[PDB]
Amino acid sequence: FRNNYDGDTVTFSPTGRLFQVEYALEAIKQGSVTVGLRSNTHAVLVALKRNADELSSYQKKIIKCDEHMGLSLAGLAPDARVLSNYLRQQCNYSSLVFNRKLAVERAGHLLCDKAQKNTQSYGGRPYGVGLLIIGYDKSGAHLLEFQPSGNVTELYGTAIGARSQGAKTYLERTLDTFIKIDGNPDELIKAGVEAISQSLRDESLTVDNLSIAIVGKDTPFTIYDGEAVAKYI
Amino acid sequence: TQQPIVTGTSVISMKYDNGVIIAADNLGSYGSLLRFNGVERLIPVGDNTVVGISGDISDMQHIERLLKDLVTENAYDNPLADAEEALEPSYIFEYLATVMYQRRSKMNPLWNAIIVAGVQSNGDQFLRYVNLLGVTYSSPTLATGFGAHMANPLLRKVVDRESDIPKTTVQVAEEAIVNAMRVLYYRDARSSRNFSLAIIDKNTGLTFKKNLQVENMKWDFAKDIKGYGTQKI
Repeated sequence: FRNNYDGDTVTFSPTGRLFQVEYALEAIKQGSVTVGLRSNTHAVLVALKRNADELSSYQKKIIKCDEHMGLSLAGLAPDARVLSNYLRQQCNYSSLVFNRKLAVERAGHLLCDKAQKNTQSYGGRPYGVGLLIIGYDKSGAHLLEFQPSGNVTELYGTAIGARSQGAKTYLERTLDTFIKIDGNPDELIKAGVEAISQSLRDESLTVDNLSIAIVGKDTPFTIYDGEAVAKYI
Repeated sequence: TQQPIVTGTSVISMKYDNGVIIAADNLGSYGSLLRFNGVERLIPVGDNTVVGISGDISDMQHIERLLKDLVTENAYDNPLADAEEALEPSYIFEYLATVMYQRRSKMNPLWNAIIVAGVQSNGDQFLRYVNLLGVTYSSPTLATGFGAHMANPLLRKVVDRESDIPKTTVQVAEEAIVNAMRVLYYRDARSSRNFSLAIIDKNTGLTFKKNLQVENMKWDFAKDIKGYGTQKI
């Protein structure tokens, strides 16, 4: 059965599944949790960072791609570096060549296409990392969810990682609320923090644990780590 | 490493309180033979930009194709192609200026001088020049080739500095442009009497006037000129 149809991404199973891609989707499911949510003026990313021992640092989950775009990762970090680096480049090309800020919708389309190429050719391997992209462009605030299968979706809020389903329900409920926190950054963040705190279990979110990112109207993508997230626990 | 064959002369333009105006005659010369009389050298891009081109016509025709492609490609997976994410004059300009400089750096220039006139989405007038060497500049008035010598001095008497823009109306601006075009028919041996003029206004949008003719010319005094010094009859 399996070891027959799961050795290469180039192999379709008898039911039309791509196992390597599905196995890629799994590495995301064991990564730490991160939340994304947006109002009509700001988009925030909240991510629970995970350590290896109590003597190590908490691996970063958020990466700035331009002054108006960034993302949080879950899964294989190196892959996130590869993809966020591509995003950085594409963003840069738009500014240099057209003096235009890259649209999040466009960024999403590009990420999909890059991931797809790795799912139709032999020898390669799908990317094993998920990303939540937030950005503020000409059409307002945005949140996008990228999956290694190549499926990119634009959302109001969401979450990925282990126990993601927890925060995914809080947001699914709190929608009518947060989608209206306009002109109030700290609130949106708080909403995000509340959302992320619904997928916890092990410990409580601490100053070494939390990572938040916010972008919006008059706010360039800025990352708040440790020291400056104290006011949100 | 090339030499221009069929060429277009001046492209003149100036910015006024609510927009910009640009004009260029309809000739395509082959050396001193005024070969083609129905050449349009003003290229509208969407409803907020007009690119005026002088220089080699085969190269202008290439730049035309490129502009039509930019429009096709920007509509792709762009739900906001006829709105928030439509091509801005600044995008079209930067793109062209990029191409021009790259082509000069490969020692195979597009033998042209181009003026991109337009109005940005927030109302700002846009007027910027780029030529075969990748050189770019902006000014309240811009003219290429011969027009830089004779039209600018005239248009500048109307708008000598930035503060003069808000004091200039479309009526005044169009009058000056039309007069410059007459002076150029008088003194430029490569001009045509037939021209095109385009106005890009933040309220009335794009008005494109085709088949204009220089009128109200003074030639009567020629009757009294005889000989070149002493001849009396």
